Amino acid sequence: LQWGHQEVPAKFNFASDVLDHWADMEKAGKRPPSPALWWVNGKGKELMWNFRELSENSQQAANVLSGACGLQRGDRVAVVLPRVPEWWLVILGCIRAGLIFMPGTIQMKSTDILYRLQMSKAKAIVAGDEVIQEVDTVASECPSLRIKLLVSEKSCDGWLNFKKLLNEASTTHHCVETGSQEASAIYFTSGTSGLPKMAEHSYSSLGLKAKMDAGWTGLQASDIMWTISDTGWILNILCSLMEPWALGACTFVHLLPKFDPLVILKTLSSYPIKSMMGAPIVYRMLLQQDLSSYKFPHLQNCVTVGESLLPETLENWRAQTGLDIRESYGQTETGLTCMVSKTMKIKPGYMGTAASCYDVQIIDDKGNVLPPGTEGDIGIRVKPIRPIGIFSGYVDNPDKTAANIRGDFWLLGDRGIKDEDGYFQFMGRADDIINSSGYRIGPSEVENALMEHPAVVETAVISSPDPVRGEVVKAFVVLASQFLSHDPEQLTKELQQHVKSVTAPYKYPRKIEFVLNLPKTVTGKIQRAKLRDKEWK
Amino acid sequence: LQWGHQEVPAKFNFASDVLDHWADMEKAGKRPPSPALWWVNGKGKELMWNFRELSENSQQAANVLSGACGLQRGDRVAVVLPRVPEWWLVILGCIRAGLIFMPGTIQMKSTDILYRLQMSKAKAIVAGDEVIQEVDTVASECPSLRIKLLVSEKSCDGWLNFKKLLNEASTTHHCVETGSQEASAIYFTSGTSGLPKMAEHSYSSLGLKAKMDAGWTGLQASDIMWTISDTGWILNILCSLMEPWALGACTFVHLLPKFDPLVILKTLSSYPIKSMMGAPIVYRMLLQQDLSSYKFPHLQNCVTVGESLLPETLENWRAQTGLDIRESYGQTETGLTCMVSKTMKIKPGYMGTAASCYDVQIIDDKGNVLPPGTEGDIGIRVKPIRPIGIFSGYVDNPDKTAANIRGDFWLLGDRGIKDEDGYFQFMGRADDIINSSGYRIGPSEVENALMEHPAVVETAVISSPDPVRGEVVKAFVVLASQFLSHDPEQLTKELQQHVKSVTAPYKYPRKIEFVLNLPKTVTGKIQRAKLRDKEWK
Amino acid sequence: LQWGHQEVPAKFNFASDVLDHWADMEKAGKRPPSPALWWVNGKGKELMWNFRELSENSQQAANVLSGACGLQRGDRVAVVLPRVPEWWLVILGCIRAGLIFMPGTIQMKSTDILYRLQMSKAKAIVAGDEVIQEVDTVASECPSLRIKLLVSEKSCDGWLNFKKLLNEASTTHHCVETGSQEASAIYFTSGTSGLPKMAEHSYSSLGLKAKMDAGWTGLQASDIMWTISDTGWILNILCSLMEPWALGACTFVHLLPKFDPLVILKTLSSYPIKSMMGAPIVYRMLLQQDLSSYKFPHLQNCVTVGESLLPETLENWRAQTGLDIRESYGQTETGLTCMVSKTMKIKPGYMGTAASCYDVQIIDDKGNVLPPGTEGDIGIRVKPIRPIGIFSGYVDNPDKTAANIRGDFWLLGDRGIKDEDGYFQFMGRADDIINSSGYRIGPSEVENALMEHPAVVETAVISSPDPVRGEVVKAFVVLASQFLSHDPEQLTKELQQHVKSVTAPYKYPRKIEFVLNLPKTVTGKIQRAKLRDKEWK
Ligand SMILES: [Cl-]
Ligand SMILES: [Cl-]
Ligand SMILES: [Cl-]
Ligand SMILES: [Cl-]
Ligand SMILES: [Cl-]
Ligand SMILES: [Cl-]
Ligand SMILES: [Cl-]
Ligand SMILES: [Cl-]
Ligand SMILES: [Cl-]
Ligand SMILES: [Cl-]
Ligand SMILES: [Cl-]
Ligand SMILES: [Cl-]
Ligand SMILES: [Mg+2]
Ligand SMILES: [Mg+2]
Ligand SMILES: [Mg+2]
Repeated sequence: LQWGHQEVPAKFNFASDVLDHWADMEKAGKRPPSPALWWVNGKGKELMWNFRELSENSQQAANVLSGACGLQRGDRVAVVLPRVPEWWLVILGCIRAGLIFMPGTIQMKSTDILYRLQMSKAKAIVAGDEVIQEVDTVASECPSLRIKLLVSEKSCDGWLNFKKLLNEASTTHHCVETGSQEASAIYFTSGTSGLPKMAEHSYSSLGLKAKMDAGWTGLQASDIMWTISDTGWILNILCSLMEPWALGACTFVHLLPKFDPLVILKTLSSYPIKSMMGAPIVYRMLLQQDLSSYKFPHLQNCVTVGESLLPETLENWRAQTGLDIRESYGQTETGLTCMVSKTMKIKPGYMGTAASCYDVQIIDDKGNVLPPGTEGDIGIRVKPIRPIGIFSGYVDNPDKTAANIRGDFWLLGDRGIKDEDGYFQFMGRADDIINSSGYRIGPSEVENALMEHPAVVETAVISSPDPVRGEVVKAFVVLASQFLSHDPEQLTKELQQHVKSVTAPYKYPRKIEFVLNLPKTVTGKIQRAKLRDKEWK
Repeated sequence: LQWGHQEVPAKFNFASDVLDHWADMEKAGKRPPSPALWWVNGKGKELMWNFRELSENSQQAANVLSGACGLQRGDRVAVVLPRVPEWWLVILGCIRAGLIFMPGTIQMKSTDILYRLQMSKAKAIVAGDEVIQEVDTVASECPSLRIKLLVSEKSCDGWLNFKKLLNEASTTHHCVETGSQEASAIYFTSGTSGLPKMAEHSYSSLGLKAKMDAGWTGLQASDIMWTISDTGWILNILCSLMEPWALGACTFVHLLPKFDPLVILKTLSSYPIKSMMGAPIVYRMLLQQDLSSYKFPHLQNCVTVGESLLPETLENWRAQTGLDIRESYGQTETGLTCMVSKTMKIKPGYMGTAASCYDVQIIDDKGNVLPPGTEGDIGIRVKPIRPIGIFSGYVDNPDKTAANIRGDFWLLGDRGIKDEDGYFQFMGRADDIINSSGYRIGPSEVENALMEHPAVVETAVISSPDPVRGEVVKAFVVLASQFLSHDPEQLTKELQQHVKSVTAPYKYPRKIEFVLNLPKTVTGKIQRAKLRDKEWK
Repeated sequence: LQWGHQEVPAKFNFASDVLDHWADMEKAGKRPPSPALWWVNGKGKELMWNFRELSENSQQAANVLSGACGLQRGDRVAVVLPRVPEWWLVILGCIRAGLIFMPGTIQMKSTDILYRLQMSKAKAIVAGDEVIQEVDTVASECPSLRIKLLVSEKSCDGWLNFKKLLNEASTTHHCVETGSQEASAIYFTSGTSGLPKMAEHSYSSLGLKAKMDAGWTGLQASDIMWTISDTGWILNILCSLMEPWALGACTFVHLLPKFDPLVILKTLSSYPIKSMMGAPIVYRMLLQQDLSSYKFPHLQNCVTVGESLLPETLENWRAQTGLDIRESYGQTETGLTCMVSKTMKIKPGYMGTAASCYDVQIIDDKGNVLPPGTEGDIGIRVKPIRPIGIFSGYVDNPDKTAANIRGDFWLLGDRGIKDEDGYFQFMGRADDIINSSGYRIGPSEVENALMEHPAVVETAVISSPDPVRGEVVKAFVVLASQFLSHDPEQLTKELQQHVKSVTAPYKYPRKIEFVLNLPKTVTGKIQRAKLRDKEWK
């Protein structure tokens, strides 16, 4: 592999190279104790760590994982937690202990969990009260799974008490001398067909890339950033963790147990958050609140990712707050790929210019660069030199990795147009992936869930336009002859509840259309593009 | 004149006959919007026109020239611009408006400009920031000069703002019904003695000739060609403009502000350029770069003109890239005269066979055809029928035109040998013209510059062999007795700087030899041939 | 793996980094054309390459391999050639083309070859007339084997003509940008039990290690070295190739078709060889010749490896020639491990001090360092940092690699004592490996060969002391009851011929003892140590 070769130091570790620099600055008296992590639950509990405390407590976390739990360098650890401090501590702990962290959403059902534990052959899971039961439904079928660590006020037979072990642990752990290319994280990522793939990131593709992008958000050393994210998304590691800590800035975490926009607004108004990051829906939701009542003159930087930002949202936000929203763009495999930086003119409807050292282009069917103003596929040049930030590949599936390289370019799977200044406009997914709010949904995940129901003999799942949410999961369902006599509204509701019971509810089909047939290729494949084309005007 | 008579239609215009065919194909839906002009500055700005846009924008250009500027059919327009899109637009505009365009290099000094404006009696000049000051030094002495159009981000008192007028102009202009033999361009061309002559080309000698040669380069309709040229050279009109547009292909333009070979290499590697054209120096420079690092597997056709291609350059290029270089040959008066086409065997050291409908021969002192393997003068048969592509003659100087006809043959002024297959080998200039890289230098231009200095009482300028550049300008200088005590290296440097200050720097004498005398004919002419003979071994 | 981590540049390639430096020095005029390879056949043919010619001709070799043969980066190439220039060219060619070369001896029989081709899944073999027939006996059973390249004056159906393709090939090849840790060579190496393992070396463990040791032999830039070696031994790559070429010195190769000591002596006397390297047997053989008749006052450096140098050989050599022999020590996995350098006092019976950056120690059963004067196992410290020069591991067998690490130390498998100055004395093999002259013999290889014969129902192969050769292969053979009536001298001769017919003849048992039984552990293993102990007094 020319792919494995990069322009990187032999060794890199975000914890020892970045976080412990700040800890050492404090200890040496060269910087005052500076807030690193500020967590609130919105019910009167708050916690704050400075960089020395964060380093000490994450060293304890690494001692729990490597010492009490006996996990060894290279072991894979599923992490499925709400927005609690232990998420940040445990990730840092894995980084310190040379363990591969694998974040997932607390929305996951038992089948989602079993798929991931079996595929990854995880040695450990760190979970909270939200998924303990779902984990225990399937853990017996996971022969590799040896450690269950629970983050909770409760104890549970079979699970180790993370919070108790952390307090018992030493605040000294010797950071593993991890290699730049060594596996650090696995993120499961949905595909255009089939079930989620394991996208492997290295110590450098996450942490060195973040160190190089540090400040892209407008954030500075003495500021506070609030990234609003599910802890399972790669957004959480890149923006909630690595962006602020590369700068020695504070990251702000609200438990946000119900995603309540009035709570978000009161939080912005009551805490001195200078920068925020959330998906476009966050800003859309906030705009439906009374912004006149909860001012936030301390807020300066508003960034977004995950779905295209409507010029209308941008307009309304500027009108109600006086602030810009600066769009960014990326995927799990590539991290931050394009963005509008704090010094760039904003062009409504465009998501900015190439990030970092990426050579991002619009390319043709042959993999050749197209001129400005021509629609094609968005790619990043990865040959002959793979830039810092691109993932290591799909785990156990180098053919899938190679499949997505066209000529010298990694394909994002998005259509786009580049203007005369190099700014990109998103022109839609080039494949069958569905983007519902932040979430990336593979149609086979949803089709499979539906097919389990006895009513469904065939189904195609596509994206569908929505006025409030933008894009939703829609299912075309062919019924067993027996269910033709059933009330469609009743059966739709039943099918939706079924999908929500069996897989993470964010994937459920908000729209179901019953049909007698679905269009087929001569190989018998459903023509989703054809259905999507009709569906979107 | 039997000379004026040709086998041509009564009317021809490249813009209406060729360019607007492609524009109309797009508009009619018979061809998809196809790239015509793709310009980059190498700092992140790119612009592309399709054939409809190119036609619209050049119609605007013609409206600026004929409408806002009041220029009338037959008016002569000096064009002195860098490699910016407005060069292509303005030339097309002149073609549309039946205006005689007269390109020159941005390397020109005020004296060069005044000579050309006064000789031509130009009504207009189109210039950029590179020469505005030089133009303004002398414009008051040019009574015919009425319009100064500046292509710039700046405005300047006395100059019309081309870019602003173009945007204000209509995209509809009715193309002048120009005659086949009507003057379209004047190119100033250096002579063996004296100062540059005005070589007049017609609508047909440029555009119909190009239409007939279309594809000689190997270029096809859906390809991109990069011709690397000074915009003042006739090479730019024939290969950067007319060759690709006769085919409906895209022409690629890089500003290339510094002629940086690493920039050329990165450009070849990063853009899907299928054909390239440059003088041999371009390929020589590229060969000194790391071609292993910047591959260009999309490149298929490499053509050259302007200086003889060393078999060594040909060899090295094939070794490092796997590609041939196909040589071509021509002069300002004749356009493309010989070449190696894409289907011809390459014979190293030969420049191919007669182009187009040219009867190219080696001829004797009487104007008779010589057998293969005999050195003589290269000529094109122009009587009794002057072939399409030969210029109309030297403006105001029909005696100079006639002087260069020997029997039935136009003399190229080069020596050559023709082989058994009709392939020509260049055997050197037959006169005192100096060829330094692409540039054709008349010795009187350089001698005159030198004589202006008080040290120089006599001088002869000849070509001299050079290992790196091939051929250079050398001056023999007889000193005023007063300067005999001066340090020669100091005075050489001073004389070189003087020549560079007074005339386009490409002509400067890279070598100066101080001598006490120069050999004279009985008419008192310096014997340059004698000096050149000694100089070249 | 902390093992994979090293203090090395990301990229290394001996050909581009070392050899092409010397080639470029010549081309740039900064060094005169300097001999690189001087080959003689001892019948009046000689050939010499300078560094430019060596680079050109090896670039041709790389073009044969990658171009004509279509071999791709990472493909494995068996090389089985006599001492001809094409060995050096082909190895360099593989290095340039990022191909894994796998040298073996021309003494190999068809079964030896099939084992290696099947184990390695080689895509190609480069062979000469010595093994073509043996290769063709088994090549059909090697589904991965696609290319057979023959180095010969003859052509053979099925084999490509290497010498013809090389001459047809371009002298320009763009060196692959190989990684420091990327596989460069596989050497098959015998084990204490079972059949030979694949020892993988990297671009850096061979070439960067050699660059760092360059000159250990006493060799300088303007000298000639003669390494006397089978081309299959790692000695050939480290000392015949990399040591002289790291220095810009000449390597001298004599075909030496019969290993004739009078030929070696006449060669030393007739050519200005300043340094020589051979196994102790070379010097022993030379000492039986008339050194008074063939003086070599130009010879300055005599080095040895492969078997312990008797103080008697050292003494006799000094007495007859006035020269020292400087001992070195290493194995396939470790390269040059200890040696007596040109500035070190020679202590008869000791093999010098740790090479390069190796921390070489005598260690106990726990892996702890022992004091001077205590016998233990020779080890190299490989944790936490594996030094440059240690191989990458056994291919497909990381458990075998790990098996030989005791604590933080790679085990050489030799016993030794270290003196107060750090000099090591060899105290014998710690396992069942047999060292006969240069050759390392695994007993299972020989036992297996013998067991194929119907007379042999059981056998143990051990080392045995020999006055002339030092150590020989001895077989204990238990006979089938049917062969008890056979003449032992006849049957011994027959068994020896059998072993020589089926496997490389260097392994054959020079001594056979017929016995009625062999001592067994409670697991039923033959106690070879017990037999060897009795055998050696
Ligand atoms: Cl909105
Ligand atoms: Cl406001
Ligand atoms: Cl997701
Ligand atoms: Cl590139
Ligand atoms: Cl050259
Ligand atoms: Cl090539
Ligand atoms: Cl005729
Ligand atoms: Cl010119
Ligand atoms: Cl001896
Ligand atoms: Cl002696
Ligand atoms: Cl140590
Ligand atoms: Cl061996
Ligand atoms: Mg069903
Ligand atoms: Mg003068
Ligand atoms: Mg037997």
